[PDB]
Amino acid sequence: VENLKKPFMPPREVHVQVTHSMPPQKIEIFKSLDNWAEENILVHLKPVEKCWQPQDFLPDPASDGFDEQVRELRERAKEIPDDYFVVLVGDMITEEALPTYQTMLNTLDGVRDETGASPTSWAIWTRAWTAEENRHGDLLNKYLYLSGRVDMRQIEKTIQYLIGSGMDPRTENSPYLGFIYTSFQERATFISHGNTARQAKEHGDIKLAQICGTIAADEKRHETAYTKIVEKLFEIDPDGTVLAFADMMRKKISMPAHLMYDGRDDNLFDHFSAVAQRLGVYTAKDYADILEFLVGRWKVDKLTGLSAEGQKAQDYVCRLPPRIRRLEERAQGRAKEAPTMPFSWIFDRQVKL
Amino acid sequence: KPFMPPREVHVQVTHSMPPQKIEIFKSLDNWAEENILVHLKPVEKCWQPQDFLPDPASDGFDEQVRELRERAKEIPDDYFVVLVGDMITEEALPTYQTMLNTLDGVRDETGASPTSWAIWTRAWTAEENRHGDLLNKYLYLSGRVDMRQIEKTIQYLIGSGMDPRTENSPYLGFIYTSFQERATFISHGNTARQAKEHGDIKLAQICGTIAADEKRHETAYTKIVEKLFEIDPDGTVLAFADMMRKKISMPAHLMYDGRDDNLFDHFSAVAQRLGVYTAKDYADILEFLVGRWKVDKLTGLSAEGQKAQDYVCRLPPRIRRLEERAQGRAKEAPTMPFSWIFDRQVKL
Amino acid sequence: AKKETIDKVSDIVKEKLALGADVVVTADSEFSKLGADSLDTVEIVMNLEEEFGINVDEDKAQDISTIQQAADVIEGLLEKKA
Amino acid sequence: AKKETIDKVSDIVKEKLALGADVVVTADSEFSKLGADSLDTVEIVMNLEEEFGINVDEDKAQDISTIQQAADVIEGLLEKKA
Ligand SMILES: C[As](C)(=O)[O-]
Ligand SMILES: C[As](C)(=O)[O-]
Ligand SMILES: [Ca+2]
Ligand SMILES: [Ca+2]
Ligand SMILES: [Fe+3]
Ligand SMILES: [Fe+3]
Ligand SMILES: [Fe+3]
Ligand SMILES: [Fe+3]
Repeated sequence: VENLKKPFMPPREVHVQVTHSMPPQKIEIFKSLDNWAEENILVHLKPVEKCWQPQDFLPDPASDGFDEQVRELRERAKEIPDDYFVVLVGDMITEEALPTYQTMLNTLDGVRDETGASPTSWAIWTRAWTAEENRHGDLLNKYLYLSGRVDMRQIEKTIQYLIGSGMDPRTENSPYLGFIYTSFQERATFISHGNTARQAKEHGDIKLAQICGTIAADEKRHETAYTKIVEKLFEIDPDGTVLAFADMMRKKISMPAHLMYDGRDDNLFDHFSAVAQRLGVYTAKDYADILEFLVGRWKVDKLTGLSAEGQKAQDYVCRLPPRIRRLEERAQGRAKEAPTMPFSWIFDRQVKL
Repeated sequence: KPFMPPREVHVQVTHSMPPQKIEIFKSLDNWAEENILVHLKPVEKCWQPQDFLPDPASDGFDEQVRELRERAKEIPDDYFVVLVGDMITEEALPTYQTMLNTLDGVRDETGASPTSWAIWTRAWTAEENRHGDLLNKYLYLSGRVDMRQIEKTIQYLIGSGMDPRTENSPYLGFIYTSFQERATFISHGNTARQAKEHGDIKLAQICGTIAADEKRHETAYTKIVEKLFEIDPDGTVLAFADMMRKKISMPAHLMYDGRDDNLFDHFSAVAQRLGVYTAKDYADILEFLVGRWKVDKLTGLSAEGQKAQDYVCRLPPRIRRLEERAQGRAKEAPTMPFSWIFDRQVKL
Repeated sequence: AKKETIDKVSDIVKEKLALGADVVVTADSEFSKLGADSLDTVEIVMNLEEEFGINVDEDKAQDISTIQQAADVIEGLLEKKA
Repeated sequence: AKKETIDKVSDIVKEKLALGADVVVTADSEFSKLGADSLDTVEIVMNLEEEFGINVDEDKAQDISTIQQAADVIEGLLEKKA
């Protein structure tokens, strides 16, 4: 109240926050499916004992070889162009804001972890999932540190700004909206890390290619389990699910790290994205293929017996992929010469947007 | 299950707070902005892990790490166990935010809720993340510890979660946190003051800095609870007593490395022995609060409100005697291997 | 405003906005009036570019509120090309 | 089991758990039943040791069901040093 604009302000969400859009009756659906999740969802979790750990991919600080191991890591990192590192630091920062995602999963009405150690299949999933995601953060973090190619202080400040900021995926406490969102979101990071892996490989760092390729392996596993929940919701509530699916796409999947701030760049996310767009790490063309994949995966085209505006919603979703791809192709034609810009993550060295 | 973590051993209670009282917190939204959020350090003025570690961007990096490792040689393993112990606790941060968000009146409803509580929770979580990252990178660089094992122990803990038994009551929760945050203040005060004696004044700074942060958080939590005593002197006392009967179960208490079944207890025992965090401290933490909130001076409590207040006040000296006794009858401590330090052994 | 551009616009507005030939259209009907989201606004111009062999620049695209305001910008770019 | 042993044990449990002499305490009466938590129980034992000048290892402190069970073990510890 009685306010102004402060000197170092992060970007806030620019829309009225909607909560509990899902009709409270439907919470039951998820209580009934508790035993189903144990059987079909939790099996997508990799038993902790068989999991990889950051240490597996980084220099071993316990052995004599440590000094050379780091030294090589740094030498191969010399050859990686800055514009790539921007996109890498971009993932590292996204990933490191993990507390938020767990926190967001725990906003979802039917599946939220009621106590922080709730023995429900959803709370078991959420916590176990969060545990697997923490490793992405830690590993990119330590690697980005050892490289010495990036201003670690600035990156860390950017993380603090992002965890403070939070995010609103506009999932409105509806597990329909949330799990559809996550289904999508988790695939984006699959395609995202697939490319970054496949690109580091070409830049001659097959150790870093493995690093990204491994995260991708994990992300597919999560993607599987999320699409699998939502598939069930189409099978049980074909109307509500479609309507929600459509609702999400209209809002557009706002990427979880979209309120990124370093205290210097006011549209830091857009600039980061633009570079990932240009490097072909995650394009608008992909956003389409991600959407289209889901429409095939969940068989949205083959759904029967929807309501009056259930059909309107279904039709909307199916024709959306080719629609974006055209609008996309157009933008590339009319697209102006990309400017060069400094990034505080790389000591203000410049890259192309 | 061949590899099972320790689960919480008590029926989970939820929403013990009467739903009417959610209002109290809505009414105090604008109060929190004025008295609580000011205990947040503006992001621009905050320290960052990088400030304390070797600068990878400069030529001096090679020597910087090399010294870090040379000073780390002199630090006895039993200390490293207690250090790794903190690092693991701190790294399980997602849980604490997730727990703060279980609290009825103050939970972040959307993940970006502009309420003073959700602003606090998120901003607080952001400051805590730095503790994790910093100890993590340092424990890595030292090369004194099996980083694979530590990381596995973290996954096991974040999977496991925790139940502080706060039952979605912000009374219970903020009292818990008030307590919990001070423990880590005394905890890191000692580890800092001890590393200083072991001749690593860079690592002493590292711990002393976390302590500076923890005090600020402790200030803001005691300050909420202070308000609840001023507004609901009965409910708050009753809750305060309720917590202490349950005993503040430390957030990292379901710790598991896939080898040690009572890993937490063994870890604690070593901190107990090193005098980093003793049973005597738990007493002084409780006693501090009883003085802070003026529980002794409260007026007009109910029939079992008084029973509750009296219980809390006499609890500190009561523990300290039970404590002193245990030390006398205490048997010779055994030696034990720790997977965090490549199974090298320390005394419990 | 010649009745060969107003003719060819009608067909594209109808075929895009999923309105049957029964809904009567004049040169002053707005796009918001006829029920369309923001994405359609460009998509309608998208067709006209492929159905007239001319490209309207991103700049002069947004000024459009009705059919006349649109079918007018086609007249000009066919005059300095054809 | 003997009167003088039970005497001080009855008295110590009273004085600890704040009860008047009008409150009944038999040999067979239990600890939890008289309203004691696991903490009052260890404190009661700690008083006994200071009152009798002999002490109990905690590996016999869990069998403590009743005043009888507790006054029984004191008569075996005093038949050791005395
Ligand atoms: C933790 As994520 C947003 O990469 O699925
Ligand atoms: C985030 As903490 C366990 O240091 O209060
Ligand atoms: Ca992390
Ligand atoms: Ca961390
Ligand atoms: Fe991830
Ligand atoms: Fe993920
Ligand atoms: Fe902390
Ligand atoms: Fe803390």
